[PDB]
Amino acid sequence: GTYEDLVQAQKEITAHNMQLREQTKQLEHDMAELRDQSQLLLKARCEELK
Amino acid sequence: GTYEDLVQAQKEITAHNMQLREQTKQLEHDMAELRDQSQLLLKARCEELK
Amino acid sequence: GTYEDLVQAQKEITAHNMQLREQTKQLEHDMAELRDQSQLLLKARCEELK
Amino acid sequence: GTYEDLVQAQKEITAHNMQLREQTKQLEHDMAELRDQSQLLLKARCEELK
Amino acid sequence: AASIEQLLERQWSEGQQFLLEQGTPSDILGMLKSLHQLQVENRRLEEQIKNLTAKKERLQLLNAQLS
Amino acid sequence: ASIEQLLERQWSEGQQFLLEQGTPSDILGMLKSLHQLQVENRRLEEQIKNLTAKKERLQLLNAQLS
Amino acid sequence: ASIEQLLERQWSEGQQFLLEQGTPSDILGMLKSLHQLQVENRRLEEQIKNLTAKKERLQLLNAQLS
Amino acid sequence: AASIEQLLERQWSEGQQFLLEQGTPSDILGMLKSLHQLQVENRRLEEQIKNLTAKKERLQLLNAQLS
Ligand SMILES: [Zn+2]
Ligand SMILES: [Zn+2]
Ligand SMILES: [Zn+2]
Ligand SMILES: [Zn+2]
Ligand SMILES: [Zn+2]
Ligand SMILES: [Zn+2]
Ligand SMILES: [Zn+2]
Ligand SMILES: [Zn+2]
Ligand SMILES: [Zn+2]
Ligand SMILES: [Zn+2]
Ligand SMILES: [Zn+2]
Ligand SMILES: [Zn+2]
Ligand SMILES: [Zn+2]
Ligand SMILES: [Zn+2]
Ligand SMILES: [Zn+2]
Ligand SMILES: [Zn+2]
Repeated sequence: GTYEDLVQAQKEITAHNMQLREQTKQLEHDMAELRDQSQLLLKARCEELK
Repeated sequence: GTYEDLVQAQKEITAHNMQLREQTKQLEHDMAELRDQSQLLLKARCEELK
Repeated sequence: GTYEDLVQAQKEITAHNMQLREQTKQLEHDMAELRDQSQLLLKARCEELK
Repeated sequence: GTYEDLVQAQKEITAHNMQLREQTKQLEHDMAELRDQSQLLLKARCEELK
Repeated sequence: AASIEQLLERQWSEGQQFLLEQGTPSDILGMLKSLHQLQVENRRLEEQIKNLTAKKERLQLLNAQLS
Repeated sequence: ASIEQLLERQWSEGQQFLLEQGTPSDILGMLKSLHQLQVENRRLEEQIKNLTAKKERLQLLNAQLS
Repeated sequence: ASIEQLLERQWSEGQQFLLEQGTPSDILGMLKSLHQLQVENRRLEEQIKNLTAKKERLQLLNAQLS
Repeated sequence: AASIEQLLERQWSEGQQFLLEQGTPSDILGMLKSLHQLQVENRRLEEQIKNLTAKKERLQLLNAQLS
């Protein structure tokens, strides 16, 4: 019934949340790595102007 | 994403509703068995009273 | 006559067999309900033993 | 099951028998009436030869 | 077998002999036997109906000719 | 064997006898259809008998346990 | 009011809001399909709830009578 | 309402106010509330994913240009 339905919904919503969190952690990590490269490469361009 | 979430919800509720149509028939049968049993047990208790 | 008797027998057994295919499914469900109930009642009797 | 099937078969075979008996009684009566007419009409033809 | 009637009667005997040997209750056997006998009587009646129906029609024609 | 083997043998007998008799093929085709129905019925009757018997044993058991 | 009337009113609100928002019609058509499924589900859930409750009362009764 | 988020939050309040008034058990309400909050967090995450995915692709292009 509706109780078992709520338990099932909880399970699915919670699994979805776990997956979204993992994906978000990886994306933040990807972004951090890419921004490091951006800062390194910008600094090299600035040095070439001097 | 939110699009894919909606497609999945549609499938799940569609499947759940078909399970409930089948379960309705099962429960109707469960009731016929139970009422038949009730009548038999009542008759036997009435016999012991004499 | 004997021809008409045979046509009628064919119809009756055809109908009866379709009832038995449906009844098989009902009885399968009856069994699942019963075994579930058995397990519950056994567990409760085991609890009273302590 | 097969017991209830035999009861049902008995009912149908017995009803069939009752119907066949009624039909046979009426047919015998029809034949008796028609043979009376045959004997009457034959006798009249024989009388016309004399 | 001489005839269908004799074949059915033989086939019934075989079946009764089988059920008795496998051990079927007296009531069930007694039920099956009265069924068998009604089926035998019913086929006899079906036949007689067919015969009486044809005879009736021949008498109708005979009577019209004699009138 | 058994009930089923005896009924197949009797069907085999009857079918031969009627063929020797010149029985019209529409009647024979109908008898063949009926034979199939009766064999099918036996399998279904046995399923039902076995399930029925188990159902009644379980009802009894559950009445004792409750 | 009841659960069903509140959910229809909320559906009516949401649907209007999204239309004002310019929401693509395929998403709106999907939401409309989901709404129908959820209304259908409620009717089926209530049938099931009522039958379930009666089944459990009958099982109890039959355990007392046996 | 300002946004879908505010509308959903309002619609949830209405629903909680309704269930409380019809008299729903504390546990069921507590279950529904954590569900609601997970759904709110999930939509926030879905959005952030969409945004981070686009940003990542722009950084890939930026980095190739700066090299
Ligand atoms: Zn449900
Ligand atoms: Zn890494
Ligand atoms: Zn999502
Ligand atoms: Zn059930
Ligand atoms: Zn007949
Ligand atoms: Zn049943
Ligand atoms: Zn049967
Ligand atoms: Zn008369
Ligand atoms: Zn004959
Ligand atoms: Zn005989
Ligand atoms: Zn065969
Ligand atoms: Zn078998
Ligand atoms: Zn609606
Ligand atoms: Zn309703
Ligand atoms: Zn947003
Ligand atoms: Zn909230």
